[PDB]
Amino acid sequence: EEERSKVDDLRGTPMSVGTLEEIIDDNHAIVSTSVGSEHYVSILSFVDKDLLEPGCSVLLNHKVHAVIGVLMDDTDPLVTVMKVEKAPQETYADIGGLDNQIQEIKESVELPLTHPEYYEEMGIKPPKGVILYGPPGTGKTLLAKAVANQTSATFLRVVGSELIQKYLGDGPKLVRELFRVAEEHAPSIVFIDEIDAIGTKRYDSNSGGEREIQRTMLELLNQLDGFDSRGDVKVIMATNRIETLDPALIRPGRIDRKIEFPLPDEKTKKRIFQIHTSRMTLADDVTLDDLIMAKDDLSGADIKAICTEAGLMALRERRMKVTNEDFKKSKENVLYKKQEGTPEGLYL
Amino acid sequence: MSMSGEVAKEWQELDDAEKVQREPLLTLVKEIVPYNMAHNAEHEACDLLMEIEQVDMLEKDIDENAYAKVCLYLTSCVNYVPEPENSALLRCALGVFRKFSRFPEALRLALMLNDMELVEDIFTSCKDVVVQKQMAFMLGRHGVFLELSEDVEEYEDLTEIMSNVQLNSNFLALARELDIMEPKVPDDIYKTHLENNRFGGSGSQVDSARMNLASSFVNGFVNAAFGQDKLLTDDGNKWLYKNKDHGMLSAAASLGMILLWDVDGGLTQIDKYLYSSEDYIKSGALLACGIVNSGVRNECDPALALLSDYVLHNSNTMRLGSIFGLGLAYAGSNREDVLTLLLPVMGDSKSSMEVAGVTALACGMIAVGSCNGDVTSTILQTIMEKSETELKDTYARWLPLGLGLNHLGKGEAIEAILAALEVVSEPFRSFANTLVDVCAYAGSGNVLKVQQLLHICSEHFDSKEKEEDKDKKEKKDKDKKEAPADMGAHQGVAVLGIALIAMGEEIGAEMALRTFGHLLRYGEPTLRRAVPLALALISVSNPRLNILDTLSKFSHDADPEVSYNSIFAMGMVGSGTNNARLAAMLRQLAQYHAKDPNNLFMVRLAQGLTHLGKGTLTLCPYHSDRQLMSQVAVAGLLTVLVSFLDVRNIILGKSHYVLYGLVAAMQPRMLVTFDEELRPLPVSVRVGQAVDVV
Repeated sequence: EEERSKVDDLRGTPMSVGTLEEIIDDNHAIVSTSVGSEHYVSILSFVDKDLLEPGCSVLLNHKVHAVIGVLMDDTDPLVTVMKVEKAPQETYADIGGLDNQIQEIKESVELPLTHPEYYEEMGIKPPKGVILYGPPGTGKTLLAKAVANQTSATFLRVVGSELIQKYLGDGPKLVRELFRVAEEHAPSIVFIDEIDAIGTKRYDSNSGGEREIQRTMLELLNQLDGFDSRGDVKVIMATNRIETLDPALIRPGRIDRKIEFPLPDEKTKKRIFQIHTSRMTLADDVTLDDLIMAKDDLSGADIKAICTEAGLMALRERRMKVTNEDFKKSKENVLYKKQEGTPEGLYL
Repeated sequence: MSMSGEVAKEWQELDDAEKVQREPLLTLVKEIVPYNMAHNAEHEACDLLMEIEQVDMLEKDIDENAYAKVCLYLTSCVNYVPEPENSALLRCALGVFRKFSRFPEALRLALMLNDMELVEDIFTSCKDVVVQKQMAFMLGRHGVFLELSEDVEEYEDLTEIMSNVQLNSNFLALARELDIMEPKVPDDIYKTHLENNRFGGSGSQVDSARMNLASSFVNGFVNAAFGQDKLLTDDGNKWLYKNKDHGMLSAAASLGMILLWDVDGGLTQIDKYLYSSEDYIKSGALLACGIVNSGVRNECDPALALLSDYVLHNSNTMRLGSIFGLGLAYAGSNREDVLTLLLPVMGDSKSSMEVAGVTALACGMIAVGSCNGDVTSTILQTIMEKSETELKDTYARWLPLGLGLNHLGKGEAIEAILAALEVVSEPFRSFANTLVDVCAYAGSGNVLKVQQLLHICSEHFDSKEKEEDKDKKEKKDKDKKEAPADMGAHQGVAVLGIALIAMGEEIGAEMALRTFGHLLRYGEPTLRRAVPLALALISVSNPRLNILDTLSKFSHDADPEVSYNSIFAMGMVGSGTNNARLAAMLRQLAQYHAKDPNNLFMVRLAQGLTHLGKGTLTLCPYHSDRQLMSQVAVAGLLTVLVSFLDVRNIILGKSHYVLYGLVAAMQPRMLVTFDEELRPLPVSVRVGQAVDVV
């Protein structure tokens, strides 16, 4: 009605927006525009003052630096990194041969959320997540086990995060300010993959520095301790060594378990290569026997592109069709060997 | 020619055979092979563009298929005079099939960009104008069968070429997953109608001739089938032995064995809770106390005799659920009671529904497969005795539920005699009346019914009933995709759009989230009140994530209407599976200070969302529900509705004996639930007990 038409000229038109400093029990509001300003605003309604909290942005009318009403904008650079999204088209069934290993991590993350009936009647409740890692280059393949968790509720894919090493925030509350904004939109999962904080030997380049940078990484160490860790906000860590975390951090969590990704054997190589070629039809002239037999202890990704490097040179001969000229050139890549290497060298 | 083997890469070697054609035919392929066989030479696959034409006109096969894998383009248009085209093609159709499956017995090809893309690219010109019956029938490939058909009414596509049960199993399976995206599915034998002997004969011969392994889909079909029309037509189509299959048919031993199986997996408490309510005698609500003993006992007469004896007081509408329990008790197996069931009808001028209209509904609703065929002609004759006193309004709602349910294609037409009283012209009462009155008469399907009834009813037009009248045409065609074409009008009444998306789309996947979300944001205000009503159909797929999420914001609204449609949207489709979010939400709901039945409609209806017909023995304990109904009834204090809620959660809670689930896994739709549940939205007085029958 006439409400919106009457009060639109009170705040604007060219109004400025500052930041709320503190809240007084006398109803006087102190707003700070950038930079170094104060004011007294008395408003008894439209608040919503509890959801605000200090250190937030509020409107300021031109006459005179007063707030017509408060809104929730942005909020903060950290909340934006959750989207988007992920929830891809991939599922946990798209990989195989790890079914015995994946049933431990899949059932642990599916214990909350779906099937809550036996979760609430228990009233203990291990919502600790897991910790992932493995050779030679894996540990993001264990993230492919979380692609089913990515499709479950809200997911956050994180490698090295952002604010950890680059520039610090204020306290552990950054994850906890994510927890309070998630509690409306919950559940959620926050992944951790390949931490580069301690992974780098020589940091780039010379900084403030060889000592203190360890102390601002120690800020991350206490940020994950944490005060006070209660709910989820699931935490799944992936990195080389877990020993970077102090035993004082394990006391709040997470004490559940950590798994390692073993080298997939010939039964797993053929299964991983089969499901990728299941939905999207393969070629009949290329046999899967000589591919898995000629290799020993290799991932599912490595068996894939050795057939691509054959199709790589194939287009130089200008063949989109399946041609037997590549069959020998692919068998030549089997005779080329070189798939695996590792020391050794000794006779034992 | 020597030009094909030239080291120069200059274009082009294609189409060169069109300028000079008959003269190069004197040569053979002997000159072509040294160019393509020798490697490290120019124009390897480029020479195949000229070679594909030479091997096509020579009728040689498997050579053209191998050389056309590179082209993928010139295969479509290739040398045009149609006489050589359709000649060599039919020779290629029979010549490619003989080159495949020669092992014999597969291995299957080996969809693909070689064999499937070549036969599809030529299939374009095939399905356009000339000839017929391409390689899809000859080769028997089920992958090309998806691309074999063209856009047409699927009602004539139910027939197929007969073959062995081996290939028929893969043909029916891959066609089923093809028809889930299509309006019609192989499971349409339920809905269709049809009604010809075809589906009855083809349905009984799928298990032929084995009579042992056929226990499934036959013996399990007749016991889970509520209507007699399924056990009727199939009786003449069941050739086992002679005439003595009536024992398992008629739903006598069928319903009798599954009812004892429910007592096995049961059972419901009888003496404890009910006789404790007898010490409390009759509650002051006179609302949900009638339907209590209905489903419970079943079969016992003494509790049935107390019902019939008390309801002779005639007070209000209380007789509704009780007299419904008179027939339902004996009719749990067969037949039954249909003789004395219709006696109180003419023995009690009604003059309203709450007096003599109850027992008139009994024979109609408790029928469940009758017809038989005396009940049909009896109900139609019984309504001819009471006309002016019914009249056009209150009892005209329940009567169609006794015909279209059992038989959708029934030849007896009850619409003509029931439409003569329309002259009352009242726009208000006719809304909730004529809604399901003309809809539940029959399933229609002839498309001629909507045209007839509209001309005689409108005449003119009613300016109101024409809203719901067009919804009957939308409900007539089931998931036929014509509904998205009928929403272009979008009248200000807005009742068309909500009923169009719900019933107009029946499919496994939702697919309606784009249309459902569009009408709420673009629609006018007060339309969002009736928007959640569509959640009772398309949400049967994933009731967990979609329901409670969107309904969490609408459940806390202070407006009574949108708060009433919120919990209702969850309703039965949300009560099929339990959850911890539905249990944790129960808190703070009963602590609200809001008045009116909407406050307790939220909480108490959600109390039955923990299970449907499950327990209590076996399994979930009843002590949890008894403590919740006792503590919440101490407030207000009366407020007689606190005695309505404690008897409400035990309506479906303590009845049991029916596990639904869905109803049903066969994907039917209960017409008693969707009918009554639309009335509580403009709730006034007695529209609440009409829904209490369920």
